[PDB]
Amino acid sequence: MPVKKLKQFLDSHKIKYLSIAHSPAYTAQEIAASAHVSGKQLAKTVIIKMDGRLAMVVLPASDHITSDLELATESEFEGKFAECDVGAMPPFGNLYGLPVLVSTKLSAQDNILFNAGSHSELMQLSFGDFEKLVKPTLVTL
Amino acid sequence: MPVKKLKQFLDSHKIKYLSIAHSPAYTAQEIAVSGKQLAKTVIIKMDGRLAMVVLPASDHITFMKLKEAIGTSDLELATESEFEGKFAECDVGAMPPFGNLYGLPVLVSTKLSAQDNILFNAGSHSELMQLSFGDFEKLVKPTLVTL
Repeated sequence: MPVKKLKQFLDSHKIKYLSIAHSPAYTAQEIAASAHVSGKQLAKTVIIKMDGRLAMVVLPASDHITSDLELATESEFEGKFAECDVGAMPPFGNLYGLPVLVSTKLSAQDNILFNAGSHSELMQLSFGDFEKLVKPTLVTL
Repeated sequence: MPVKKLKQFLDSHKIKYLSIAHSPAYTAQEIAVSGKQLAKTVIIKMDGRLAMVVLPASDHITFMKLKEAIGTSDLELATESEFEGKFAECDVGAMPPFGNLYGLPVLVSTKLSAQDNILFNAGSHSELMQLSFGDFEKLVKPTLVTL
């Protein structure tokens, strides 16, 4: 399970992170709207193929995305983690040997907030801690 | 478990609520949520009956204030064995303010009714729950008191 693995990873590194679980009465849209109204940027992860190799692109949920670039199929990566909902993959590509590309729109913020296993379960940690742990390549998108 | 019972109760009522859990790397000091008025539950005995007083965590109950609010002099703080100790998985001082689920009358400080949300410890000091004060008041039907 990527979430249990993630928490075990962050705990071993003594990371201060929050887990925000929304009740089932909340829709995914209400969650994204609440984060926005709060002045928070909700980050989303998209799986790409860069020169034929799997990578993660991390960018604001409200935004959209070498010349050898294509989106990965669910069976190529996301589908391999069944307990983790499609679109709720945490941006910790390092745990699976995937390079991580992060939007500079996200690096401007004090924290990074993202879905963890489902659209209802969020996780937040400082961008500085995320950047030190993951070592992503920052990209302008 | 009071927390699982509360979530089952709120879900059946289609309530929008958040659960905020702090990783073990967090100290109690860095956990301590400023600006937003954290609510705490205190168990009292009113005329020999167990009741809940819900007020800001920075506030304290006094006998003169509860007596003026309730109208009775038979007031005392409950022992842990009288209520909180009966729920071992739920830490002392982290009891959610849903006294209605246990037949306890709930008394809520007017300082909390001024806020859009109610935020409280839920089972531990590292785990918080938040829902609108309006939803809480409609579900619990507390008596609003000046403390």
